[PDB]
Amino acid sequence: MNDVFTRAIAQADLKGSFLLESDLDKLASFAKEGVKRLDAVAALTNNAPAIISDAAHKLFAEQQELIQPGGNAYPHRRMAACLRDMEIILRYVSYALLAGDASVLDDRCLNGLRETYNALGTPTQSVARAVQLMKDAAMVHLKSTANVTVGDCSSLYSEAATYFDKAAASIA
Amino acid sequence: MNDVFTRAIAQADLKGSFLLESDLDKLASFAKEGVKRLDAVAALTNNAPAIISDAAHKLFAEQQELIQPGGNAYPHRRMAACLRDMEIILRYVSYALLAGDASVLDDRCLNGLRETYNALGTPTQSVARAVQLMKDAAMVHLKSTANVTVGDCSSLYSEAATYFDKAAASIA
Amino acid sequence: MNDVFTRAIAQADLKGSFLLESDLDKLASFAKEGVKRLDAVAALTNNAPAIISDAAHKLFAEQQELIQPGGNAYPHRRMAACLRDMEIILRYVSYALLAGDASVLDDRCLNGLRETYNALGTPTQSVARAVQLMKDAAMVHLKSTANVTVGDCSSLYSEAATYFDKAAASIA
Amino acid sequence: SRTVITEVIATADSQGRFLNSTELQAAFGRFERAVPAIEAARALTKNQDALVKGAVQAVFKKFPYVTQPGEKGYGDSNQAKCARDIGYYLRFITYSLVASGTGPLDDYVIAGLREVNRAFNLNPLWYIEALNYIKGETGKLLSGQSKTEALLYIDHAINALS
Amino acid sequence: SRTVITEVIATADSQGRFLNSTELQAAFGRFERAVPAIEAARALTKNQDALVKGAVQAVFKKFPYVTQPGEKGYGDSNQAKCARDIGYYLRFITYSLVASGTGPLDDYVIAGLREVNRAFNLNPLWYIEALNYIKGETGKLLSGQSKTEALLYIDHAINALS
Amino acid sequence: SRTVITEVIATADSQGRFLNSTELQAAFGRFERAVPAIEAARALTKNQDALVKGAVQAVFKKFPYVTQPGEKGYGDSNQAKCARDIGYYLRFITYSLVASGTGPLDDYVIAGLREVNRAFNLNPLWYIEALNYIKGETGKLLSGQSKTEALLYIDHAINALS
Amino acid sequence: SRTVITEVIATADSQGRFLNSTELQAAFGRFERAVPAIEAARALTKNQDALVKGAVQAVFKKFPYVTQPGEKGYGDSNQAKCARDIGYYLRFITYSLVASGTGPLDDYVIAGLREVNRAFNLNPLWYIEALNYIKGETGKLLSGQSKTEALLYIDHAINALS
Amino acid sequence: FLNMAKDLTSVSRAEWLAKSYTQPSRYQQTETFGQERIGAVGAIETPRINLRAPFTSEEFQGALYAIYRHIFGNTYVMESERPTTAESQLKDGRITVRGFIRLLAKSEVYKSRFFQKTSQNRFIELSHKLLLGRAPYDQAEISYHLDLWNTQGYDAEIDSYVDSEEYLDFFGEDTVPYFRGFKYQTGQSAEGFNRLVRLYDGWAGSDTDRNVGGQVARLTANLTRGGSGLEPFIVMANSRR
Amino acid sequence: RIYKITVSEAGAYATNKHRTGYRAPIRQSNYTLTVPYDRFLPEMIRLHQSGAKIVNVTSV
Ligand SMILES: CCC1=C(C)/C(=C/C2=NC(=C\c3[nH]c(/C=C4\NC(=O)[C@H](C)[C@H]4CC)c(C)c3CCC(=O)O)/C(CCC(=O)O)=C2C)NC1=O
Ligand SMILES: CCC1=C(C)/C(=C/C2=NC(=C\c3[nH]c(/C=C4\NC(=O)[C@H](C)[C@H]4CC)c(C)c3CCC(=O)O)/C(CCC(=O)O)=C2C)NC1=O
Ligand SMILES: CCC1=C(C)/C(=C/C2=NC(=C\c3[nH]c(/C=C4\NC(=O)[C@H](C)[C@H]4CC)c(C)c3CCC(=O)O)/C(CCC(=O)O)=C2C)NC1=O
Ligand SMILES: CCC1=C(C)/C(=C/C2=NC(=C\c3[nH]c(/C=C4\NC(=O)[C@H](C)[C@H]4CC)c(C)c3CCC(=O)O)/C(CCC(=O)O)=C2C)NC1=O
Ligand SMILES: CCC1=C(C)/C(=C/C2=NC(=C\c3[nH]c(/C=C4\NC(=O)[C@H](C)[C@H]4CC)c(C)c3CCC(=O)O)/C(CCC(=O)O)=C2C)NC1=O
Ligand SMILES: CCC1=C(C)/C(=C/C2=NC(=C\c3[nH]c(/C=C4\NC(=O)[C@H](C)[C@H]4CC)c(C)c3CCC(=O)O)/C(CCC(=O)O)=C2C)NC1=O
Ligand SMILES: CCC1=C(C)/C(=C/C2=NC(=C\c3[nH]c(/C=C4\NC(=O)[C@H](C)[C@H]4CC)c(C)c3CCC(=O)O)/C(CCC(=O)O)=C2C)NC1=O
Ligand SMILES: CCC1=C(C)/C(=C/C2=NC(=C\c3[nH]c(/C=C4\NC(=O)[C@H](C)[C@H]4CC)c(C)c3CCC(=O)O)/C(CCC(=O)O)=C2C)NC1=O
Ligand SMILES: CCC1=C(C)/C(=C/C2=NC(=C\c3[nH]c(/C=C4\NC(=O)[C@H](C)[C@H]4CC)c(C)c3CCC(=O)O)/C(CCC(=O)O)=C2C)NC1=O
Ligand SMILES: CCC1=C(C)/C(=C/C2=NC(=C\c3[nH]c(/C=C4\NC(=O)[C@H](C)[C@H]4CC)c(C)c3CCC(=O)O)/C(CCC(=O)O)=C2C)NC1=O
Ligand SMILES: CCC1=C(C)/C(=C/C2=NC(=C\c3[nH]c(/C=C4\NC(=O)[C@H](C)[C@H]4CC)c(C)c3CCC(=O)O)/C(CCC(=O)O)=C2C)NC1=O
Repeated sequence: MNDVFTRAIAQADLKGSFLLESDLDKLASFAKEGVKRLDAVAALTNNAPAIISDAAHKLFAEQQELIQPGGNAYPHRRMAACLRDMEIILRYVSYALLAGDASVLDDRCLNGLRETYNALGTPTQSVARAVQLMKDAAMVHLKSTANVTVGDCSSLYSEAATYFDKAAASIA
Repeated sequence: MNDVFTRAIAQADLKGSFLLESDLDKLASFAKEGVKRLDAVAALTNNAPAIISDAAHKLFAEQQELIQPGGNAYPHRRMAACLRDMEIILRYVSYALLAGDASVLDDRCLNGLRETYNALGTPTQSVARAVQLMKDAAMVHLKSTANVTVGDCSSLYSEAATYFDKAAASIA
Repeated sequence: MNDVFTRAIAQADLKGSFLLESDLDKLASFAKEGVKRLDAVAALTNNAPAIISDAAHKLFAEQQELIQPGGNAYPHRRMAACLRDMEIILRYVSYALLAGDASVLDDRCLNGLRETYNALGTPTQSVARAVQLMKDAAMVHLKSTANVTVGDCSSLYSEAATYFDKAAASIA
Repeated sequence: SRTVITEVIATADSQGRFLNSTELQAAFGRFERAVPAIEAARALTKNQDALVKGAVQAVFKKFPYVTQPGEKGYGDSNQAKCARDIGYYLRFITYSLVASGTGPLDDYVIAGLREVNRAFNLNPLWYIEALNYIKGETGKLLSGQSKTEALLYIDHAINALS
Repeated sequence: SRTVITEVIATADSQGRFLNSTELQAAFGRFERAVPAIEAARALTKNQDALVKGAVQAVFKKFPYVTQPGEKGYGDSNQAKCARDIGYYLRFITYSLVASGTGPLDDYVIAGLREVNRAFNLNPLWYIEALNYIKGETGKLLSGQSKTEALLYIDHAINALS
Repeated sequence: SRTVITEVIATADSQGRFLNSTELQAAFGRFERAVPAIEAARALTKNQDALVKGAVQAVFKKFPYVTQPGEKGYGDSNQAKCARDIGYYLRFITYSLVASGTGPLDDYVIAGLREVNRAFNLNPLWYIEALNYIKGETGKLLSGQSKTEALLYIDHAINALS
Repeated sequence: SRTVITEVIATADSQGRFLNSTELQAAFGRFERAVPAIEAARALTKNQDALVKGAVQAVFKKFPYVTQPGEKGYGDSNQAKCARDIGYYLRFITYSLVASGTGPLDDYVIAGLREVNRAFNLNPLWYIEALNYIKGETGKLLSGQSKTEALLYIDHAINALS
Repeated sequence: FLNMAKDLTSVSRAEWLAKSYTQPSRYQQTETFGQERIGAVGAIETPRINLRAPFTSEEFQGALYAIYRHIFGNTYVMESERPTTAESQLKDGRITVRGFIRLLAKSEVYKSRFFQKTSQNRFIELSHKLLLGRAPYDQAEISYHLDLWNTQGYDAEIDSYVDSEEYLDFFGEDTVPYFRGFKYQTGQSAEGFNRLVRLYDGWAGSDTDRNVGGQVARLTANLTRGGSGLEPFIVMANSRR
Repeated sequence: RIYKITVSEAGAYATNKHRTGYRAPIRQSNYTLTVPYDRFLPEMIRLHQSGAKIVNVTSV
């Protein structure tokens, strides 16, 4: 897997080049702003049950057909697998947020996920909707200003949104 | 894996409903006739070497090309594989007779058997012929009046015939 | 696995016949030339590092594009895998030369090599070129007379050339 | 699902051998136990609505606080879901009665039960109280072997919850 | 098939190495003793008819009871396929002689021998008798290394039949 | 590449668990150490040409014999490859400095090093001499911690070569 | 227990390699963050009595029915056990703060938590409420990074409960 | 031409070659290129879990997670299906990781997912993949394992994998099995790589029996044939056209 | 029945592992393996093939 630093290094190696001064400046900025990234990752981690519960409640409120007999979260086993899926995707989004790179979503979380769902028969539109709902419920805990020094974290919010949307778009 | 009971239950679960009184009557009749069904399964199991031996003798009397050099049962390893296969198919026919369902026969034996035989060069017409000859030998043994209580077991005969025919159709 | 003896036996069994006297004559001739064949195989074995090093030098001089940053033999582990593959193919050519038959080289080494290389993204033309360069380097040590009684081995050279050409045309 | 017949056939299959006398005897016992079990299933099917309503009211009686505002029993949707869940348990109990095995309950309810009750914050004790009420009522709906069959499946579900 | 060349190549392959000194000298020995083995093969091919007929009659002498009606050897077809089976055995012994390995015997006769004989109810003692008669004849037909080479494979087949 | 963040994520993922305080503190240590490491990499980049030329000449000084005709260090191509190799080593050391882990050295130089050197008859002692050189001058090019990270990475490469 | 140093050394041992920069940086982050953690430990230990009593009162406020007879919290013995359990949680949170890892919490609280709670019919929401109260009162008398550490460990415990 | 002549002669040969050597390649291939193509970067780079006799709770739970993720083919195992007695025996030291794997593959979880709703071809390729970390190398393995199960049963057939010299040489009583066949193994048949790629479905793929069609084989024709059957025509094409 | 085997290595296993190379991380020689009767025959001969030495076999 890659983080932002190893991704810059890999892109520099294809050129046979040392890392440039602008690249070093970008990586110094990334690291210097890393404490906010750590706070955001802790925000995703500590509120993960709340995020998943909120997203699941909304998902099965919008789409009752998922929990009807014949629906794809109907018995306890299918619902349990659904909740495992949401928790896994959120965990991987937190990994990606820590890394500053989406390589861990491409290599691990989404490596064969669309094919898994297609073969199982899972409606990937509902999965993407679940990921969108998790994004909506996670932005709140990211933007929560309590217990943290105030500052500008718009970039972190955008990056987390890109990770969630990458997951959703790779599903569907 | 399924039997008649699990199949009916799965259909009812898809409908989301309780088992109807007509379904309960069907399953009550099934369980009532289960003693005859056990007699038929024991007829298959106790006489299996005779069934396979008779089918093999008739098959290789009909198709001498199968036991000649260049035939698909020529050396001992190929003849042993042929006889082994015949026993395996008869054994899954007996399982399907006991269950009252062909789900185990489909899932285990006939799953990818046609493609296996095609890739091996095994003549699938001759495999189907072997299965027909086992059906005949078995039908002789299941209709035996000795050591049982005389009664009407035509439903069992037809069901066993359907299992054999489904095996031979799946293979060829 | 098939050598000349097992291949002749397989044909004879397909016909259903004992080996003919002409077949026995061909097999006796093979056994007679077996000592020269063993000398050729020992020449391929004992000189393997020289052959691989020579072919690698000429390959990487010819197309430096492979060892440049971004090339497929660029980093140490991919260059090591390159040398390892050349070792493997030369090993299999020696096996095929001892057996007198290309069945081992085709079955164990060549059936899936090309789509392996395609999946990995390896340039198959360069692999075939490396095999050709091993051919050219190996013929030199194959004709070396030191410590060996002089004699004619043109059939052996032609056979080894056909094995290397089989490898190159299967890979390319 | 795991029934008497299915475990018999899977045992013979994993052993690569025909069904012998022992497995035929197991199957025979199943086919005999079917008559009380199907009678119990039919009785529980007739009285499913009354049983569900009684179980829901028993749940509310034993846990009076849940119906209070701010807790899981408040609102018409939540109590409708209560009735739905009790119906599910009763339906899969009758499925296991018909099938002569815990297979319907293990596959459709028990597999995943803990993760799901934990995620949605459902108390297993609510369902245990509802199933105990249904146990008591089927004690009065059935008798003899039907009663013991139904009770065995009901408290299999109960031990699954606890 | 498993012969000396095949064994050495497969051993070298399983270890991912070139053919070392020992394997090459073993192949050298195989090539040297091909001449006695090919001599034995040609001899036993020349006298296949007498050998097969004699083996059939030896089996009938040592098992006089197989010929009367209702027995396995009764009938012209059973006679003919007695001759056919012994012909197969002799053919594969010559194949093993040519290949200088028991691989042809292993693959075309021994692999699957017990199951097939059991299925068709063929006494391995019959073929032990026939191969013993052929063993008695090859002592007359062959000399020196050729005799021992054929005796090894006939003994291998007799051992497998046991 | 094995870096602090990457091993954090990989160890958490292998146990299927979120990132906890332990791993976040490791990440904090990495993000704090970035400043010395990045400006050490800056210093090493700015002086790449002098370092590489000095390293090549140091190799020629400690191994005079390679310079003579008929062996490895002779010829324009061989010395250009010496310079290219030493530049490779310096490049991946700066990479490791920036990435805060031995990942780039591990995956680009150290994986497959012995096999490649053996195949091409390359002495690890040459590269050890060059890296000891680079170590000596990185001592005076860098001060404080930056010297420390640079020397951990250079000594990691040296240890990989020995 | 799972600390930063222990995870470092375990990962290094699993590859069978020495401790290098990618591990020393993680240990450095631990040593940097040690001071807020120990300060938070002092703050949580000094106020432990008031914290525990207030947490018990918060539990009884949020779940009033527990105090009614026939419920888990009725009786002085049950309430003493409540105080003891909240003290256990607070003590292990202090341990986890000191060790800079979730190791104390995982080994002494999390491992076996669900089974133990289910067997004794302990509602995890009680302990979640108590830990939420402790989090709120940790919002006072802790400042800056020490408060961050305490809140992270408390949130780890809460996430394990639910 | 004037610029070419200034680049050729005006400057010394040494730096000319030096910079020509370090020019980027037309193949723009990172070190992970090739592993990313086959989708096996994670399955290659994940840690090797080794569980000794004494161990801590974190090491034990992580090893359990890794074991259930590999041995059950990335399929969900619910809390009710998890073996508590086997975990206890492994916790005490009564059985090794190998013995735990043997117990798991004999369990109704493994059987119901990979044996009962399958053909034996699928079960054999799937047990090779899960217990050896590699795909079948030829049709002889298929024949051997089908015969072994048919004559001795499921447990003997599992013991064939777990008591194999291959298993002990690579995993050996203490390490969780991992995917070996993404790297060249000695004795491999040049198709076992392609067959493991065709068996592997990425990091988020599983070997579930809950797919729409069912649990069906993958490598039957490739194994029995021994290849694609296009190689002779490839050899023709590498000639004239 | 189940029997416990005490296994030790004193050079044969060491020679084999030096020839083949260290393929999984190194472990101590002495260890006890519990084996059922059904697998008692292979495991022991397996321990003989690996060059290992056994000192005690207990029936429990
Ligand atoms: C086929 C097997 C199966 C079962 C058994 C099952 C139970 C079940 N009931 C649910 C809803 C619920 N169930 C209850 C429980 C009842 N409601 C209250 O009136 C009573 C106190 C209480 C009596 C037991 C509640 C409160 C909810 C709402 C969940 C929420 O909004 O968080 C949910 C959450 C998904 C949804 O929104 O529908 C599940 C999974 N689901 C299944 O697929
Ligand atoms: C890379 C990490 C990773 C991921 C992401 C992953 C996803 C994943 N989800 C699965 C099943 C499932 N996934 C779902 C979830 C769907 N149900 C719908 O209602 C929802 C919209 C949606 C979830 C939000 C369900 C219901 C199943 C069970 C399918 C079944 O039982 O038939 C499976 C098959 C395993 C099994 O069925 O037992 C995988 C592999 N696995 C992994 O190792
Ligand atoms: C144990 C794990 C760990 C964590 C969690 C951690 C977080 C952390 N947060 C900090 C302050 C901060 N924290 C934040 C982030 C917050 N600001 C806004 O409210 C956002 C809503 C939110 C982020 C999304 C910001 C902006 C600062 C100011 C410090 C700076 O920007 O340099 C600091 C530096 C103290 C300072 O100079 O003020 C750290 C180290 N450190 C650790 O070792
Ligand atoms: C040890 C395992 C086991 C077996 C084998 C078993 C079979 C069994 N067969 C029975 C009778 C019977 N069996 C048969 C079946 C036969 N009659 C027809 O002619 C067919 C030739 C043939 C079936 C293909 C019939 C028709 C009855 C009479 C019972 C009835 O009609 O209801 C009975 C009832 C007692 C009796 O009337 O003799 C049993 C228990 N039960 C067991 O627990
Ligand atoms: C240690 C393993 C081993 C080897 C390798 C071996 C081969 C071998 N080849 C020999 C002769 C020979 N070797 C060759 C082969 C040569 N012809 C050309 O000069 C080439 C340089 C070269 C092969 C390309 C020829 C032509 C003969 C003479 C013909 C013959 O003796 O059959 C001899 C001498 C025997 C004699 O002629 O009386 C041996 C021992 N024997 C062994 O036990
Ligand atoms: C290539 C290796 C090979 C062997 C060795 C072989 C033996 C063989 N002999 C057979 C027939 C037979 N073979 C015999 C044996 C002989 N008949 C009697 O005259 C003698 C006492 C006795 C010889 C000593 C008999 C009695 C049968 C008929 C069995 C039947 O009715 O199916 C059959 C059954 C198929 C058939 O021909 O109808 C086999 C498999 N088949 C092979 O493919
Ligand atoms: C990215 C990591 C990487 C490294 C480190 C690397 C080293 C490397 N250097 C090579 C050549 C070489 N390298 C040298 C270096 C020598 N020149 C002398 O002046 C010195 C004494 C000495 C250096 C200190 C020489 C002489 C060769 C040519 C070897 C030959 O072809 O005979 C080769 C063989 C391929 C080629 O011919 O270009 C490799 C793989 N390659 C890599 O992909
Ligand atoms: C458990 C369900 C299942 C079955 C039954 C099954 C059948 C099966 N039969 C096979 C071979 C075989 N099968 C046969 C049978 C044929 N010989 C004659 O032609 C007859 C017409 C016909 C039988 C009546 C033969 C001869 C082989 C040898 C393959 C070869 O030709 O090399 C093989 C390949 C492995 C081997 O060679 O042993 C399979 C997998 N596979 C399964 O997963
Ligand atoms: C037993 C028969 C057999 C063979 C021969 C075989 C080859 C083989 N070569 C591989 C990789 C490779 N092979 C090469 C070699 C090629 N690329 C270079 O540029 C050259 C042009 C050329 C060599 C002259 C390279 C560079 C790789 C690494 C590609 C990568 O990892 O992305 C791999 C992938 C596993 C690994 O990297 O260790 C296999 C399986 N496999 C087999 O089972
Ligand atoms: C937990 C870490 C660990 C250690 C330390 C360890 C020690 C260890 N040392 C061994 C052999 C050995 N160890 C030594 C080293 C000693 N003899 C020399 O004279 C020196 C005085 C001294 C080293 C300073 C030697 C020479 C052998 C070979 C003994 C033999 O083959 O007979 C072996 C057996 C290797 C095998 O059977 O393949 C082990 C297991 N094992 C472990 O798992
Ligand atoms: C690893 C090398 C090796 C050893 C050490 C060995 C001895 C040996 N003999 C055994 C059983 C046995 N061994 C015998 C031997 C017979 N008893 C008397 O009747 C005869 C005098 C005597 C014949 C010489 C018997 C009867 C058993 C069965 C004991 C039982 O099951 O109670 C077993 C247990 C078989 C199992 O549980 O799977 C072993 C290991 N065999 C080997 O391959």
